Amino acid sequence: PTHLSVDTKFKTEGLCVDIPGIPKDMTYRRLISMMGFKMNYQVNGYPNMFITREEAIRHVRAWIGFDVEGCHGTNLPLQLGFSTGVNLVAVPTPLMYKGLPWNVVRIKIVQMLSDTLKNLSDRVVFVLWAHGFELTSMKYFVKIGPERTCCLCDRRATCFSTASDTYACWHHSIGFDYVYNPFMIDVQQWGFTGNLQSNHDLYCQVHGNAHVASCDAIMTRCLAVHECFVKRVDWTIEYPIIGDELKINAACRKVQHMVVKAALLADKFPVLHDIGNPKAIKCVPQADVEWKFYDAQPCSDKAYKIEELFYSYHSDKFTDGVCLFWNCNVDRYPANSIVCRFDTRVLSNLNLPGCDGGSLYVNKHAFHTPAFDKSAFVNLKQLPFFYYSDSPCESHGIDYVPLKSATCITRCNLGGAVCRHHANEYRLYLDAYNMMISAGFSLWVYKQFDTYNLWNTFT
Ligand SMILES: C[C@@]1(NC(=O)C2CC2)CCS(=O)(=O)C1
Ligand SMILES: [Zn+2]
Ligand SMILES: [Zn+2]
Ligand SMILES: [Zn+2]
Repeated sequence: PTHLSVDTKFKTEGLCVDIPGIPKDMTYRRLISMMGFKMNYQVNGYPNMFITREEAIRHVRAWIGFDVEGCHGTNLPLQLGFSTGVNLVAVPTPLMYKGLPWNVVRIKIVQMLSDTLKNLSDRVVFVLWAHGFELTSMKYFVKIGPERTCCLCDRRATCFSTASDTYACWHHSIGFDYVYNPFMIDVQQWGFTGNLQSNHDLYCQVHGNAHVASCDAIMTRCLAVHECFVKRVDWTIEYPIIGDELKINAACRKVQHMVVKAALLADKFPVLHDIGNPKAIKCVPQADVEWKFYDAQPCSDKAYKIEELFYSYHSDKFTDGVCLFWNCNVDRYPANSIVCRFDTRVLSNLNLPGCDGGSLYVNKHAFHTPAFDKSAFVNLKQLPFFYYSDSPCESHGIDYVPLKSATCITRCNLGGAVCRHHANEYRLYLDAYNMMISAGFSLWVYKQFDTYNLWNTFT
């Protein structure tokens, strides 16, 4: 059992207002046929247009909410809405486009999906709250058949062109008119009571209902993300490398070691309370400090309340020394903290839109993160960039321009002239730092933190 059997039953109650008389007894095999598609007993990689919840979770980067609302059915214009915010009007003859025939609408759909998905996934998964019109509109822009490869590269084909009779992936589909072998899932099959809005609004207040198809498309995908990444969590699912994952993760480790080491050297805290990932390792193994760990898994719904993490009777005295919250999202950090907090508003191919202001950050594993909130940092200040090193000044073993910087905290810079080794290491660190910030991470520190206290750690 890897794919969804076409012989699986499909509940049709949600479809009977657009499709009156629809049989209660229905399989995906009969539904696909009713949608105007012929599967021809083909064992060529595409067993079903519909996929399981587990297959959908593995392809969350491909998710595109899709809704169709009757503007006035083959006789009336249809409003096609996508979770990208696009509304297209198709005539049978928050962006809102005027009514156009299907032969031009389908070209826009291919362009939109290709621009949205080329850097995210090798496919598309239409996320539906199926009522009928969305399923019966698919024949006007979708073509199915055996799994194919792109005409210009090795990637799987996602588009088809009637002008050239060729197939393309999302990167090579300019001018293509059909979506080829898309996938889809109907959220209504998961067992819900009530309409889309009532279920969506239970968990999210950030997506309103402006009564347009793209609003329903957005709410549908948001509800699906809530069910699959908020109420249910699975950190055993791996996701392919699509960007700077490895550089970002390595940069995160370098910056954490740098910041914690310098905070310990500058303020000499006798104890450090490391709150977060139960599999955390000491980021500064040589530090003298008493290192105490507290287990908290990544919160995917609401940020942890500091009163629940710290209180109910451990060192007990979290007020002693410093608290390290490295990606441990809390409502309000104590004043004696070192914090790394992911900013959910960041635009990147790793960061997908999420539920109730939160975002779905996908880097090796999927992590739904509660909405970024500036008020969590009221007791702290932004951590300024700096590079600190106590290593000997020695080159060992890429051409040079001498480094001049007030933030290169080294013996050579104290002495008046940055050495080649510390200049190379400073530039590498600055690159790793900028990589982590641009990925969406934000750094915060206790107000007394001052890099001026680091200069006397070389004597
Ligand atoms: C003829 C069919 N396809 C087309 O319309 C091609 C794009 C022109 C109908 C739906 S199918 O089952 O994919 C075969
Ligand atoms: Zn290609
Ligand atoms: Zn929502
Ligand atoms: Zn040096």
